[PDB]
Amino acid sequence: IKAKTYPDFKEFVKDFVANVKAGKRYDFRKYQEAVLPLTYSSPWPESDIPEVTDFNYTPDYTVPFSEELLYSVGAQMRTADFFMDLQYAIINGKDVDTVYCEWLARVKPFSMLNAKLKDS
Amino acid sequence: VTKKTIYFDLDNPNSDIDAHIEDLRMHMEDEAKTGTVINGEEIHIVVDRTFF
Amino acid sequence: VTKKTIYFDLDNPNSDIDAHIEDLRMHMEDEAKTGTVINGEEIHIVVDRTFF
Repeated sequence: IKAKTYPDFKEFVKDFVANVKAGKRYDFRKYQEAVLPLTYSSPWPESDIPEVTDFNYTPDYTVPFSEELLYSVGAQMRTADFFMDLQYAIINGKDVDTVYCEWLARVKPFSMLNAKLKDS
Repeated sequence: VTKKTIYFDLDNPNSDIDAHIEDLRMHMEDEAKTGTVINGEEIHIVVDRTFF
Repeated sequence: VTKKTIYFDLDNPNSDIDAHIEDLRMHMEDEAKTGTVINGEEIHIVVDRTFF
């Protein structure tokens, strides 16, 4: 994912899930501040997000909260953790319909991001 | 003595610059071998336009 | 002499404006050829509506 290729977050996450569906996996929880631009209306990503080949992520909680929600409405988690938990859902067979980012205000360490999930 | 060259790797977004600066200070401290206390932060770093 | 034109490329989000402003500064600092020290910060930039 090359830097500043997508003019907003909505079009960024549209091809982030598509890349994950294609077998591409990402991990940036250690250098999170270097890849997320501030404000969701800024071009995404701030810097190029490299691919990884050793993606082995097993979270300590049930990532699919309901059958149609990644987190309970109002749950706050680290922004880098949102992408990992989202990637966990696509791997296990859940499809992403809409990523909830309309009224969100923060991208850095903690953000209230959510996704509406679907089968297949 | 072998010349010390520090590759900052500023192109990628996950290069720990703190580690490279610490390498510079540690090399200026250990390799002096003057028998006195060395302040590795007392250096001149002259760079060109591209590196800056 | 040859006229200098600086393309800011404001449409491209990846273009770094700091480099272009630095080029504008260094052109006035280098091409002055006045023989004295030159401060390039005083450049009186006048800009059209769309550029602004």
